[PDB]
Amino acid sequence: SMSRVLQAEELHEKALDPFLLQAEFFEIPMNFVDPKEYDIPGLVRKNRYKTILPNPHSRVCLTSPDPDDPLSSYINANYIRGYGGEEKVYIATQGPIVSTVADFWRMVWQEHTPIIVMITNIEEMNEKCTEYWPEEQVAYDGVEITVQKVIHTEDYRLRLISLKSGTEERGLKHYWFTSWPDQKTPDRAPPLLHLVREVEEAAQQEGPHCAPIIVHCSAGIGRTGCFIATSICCQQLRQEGVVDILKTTCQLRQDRGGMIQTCEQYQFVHHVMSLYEKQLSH
Repeated sequence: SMSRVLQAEELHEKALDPFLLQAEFFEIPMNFVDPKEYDIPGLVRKNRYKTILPNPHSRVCLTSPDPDDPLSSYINANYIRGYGGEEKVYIATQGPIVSTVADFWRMVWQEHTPIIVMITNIEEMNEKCTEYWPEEQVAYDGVEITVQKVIHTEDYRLRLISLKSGTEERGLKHYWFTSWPDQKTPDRAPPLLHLVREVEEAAQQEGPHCAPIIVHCSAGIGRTGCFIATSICCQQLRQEGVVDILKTTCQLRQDRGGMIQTCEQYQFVHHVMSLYEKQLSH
């Protein structure tokens, strides 16, 4: 872990120095997995991008439908540590593809996941995230998924969902964020900060030892890493009076290679934290 602790003043200027940001950012190792770490015929069919693989130490393993088949148990997903190193606060995962939608819902059920955060624009529902929820009701390898209600806000749609399986019913909140920016300029920061704050409140409503929150768009690393890094640093700012975006990004990369994929994404986290520091100081 590298570290660069930013106090208010330094955070605002840092966010506005793209030359220093890219210097810092491209020193951080990607920690991508060697594909020759998964010798598994057909694995590529389960992967949206053939060279974005889950690091093995942190990867989510499915215990269905056949735990004894290494392909049946594979999903492109990693457990992600939260603020302060807490284990399994999030799962970062690719947007499901046609052949992994049942696997995704299998992981939701197996992990008791209470919240999903989807950061894929309405425009990008082609080959970036396969619609994986129903209009009302659907079922996958044992799990009845029902959309009970759709709450529209300015920058996300929240689906309240029930999952029936045998005699168990569970709730699920699906946050579909709709305001991911093309240009990562500061005027695009407030909706992301809003989404982070709403999800944290939802997560705390689950009580002690919240099960993992699933976050995704397409590859499970870039926008996903921004959202988790921003969540982590918001806690850090509230708790410590500083942010350490570099150390947080390093933590994330240890959990899953490529987390926060582009320098524009890295600067955007800085804009968002700069905005929040300002909000807190007034």
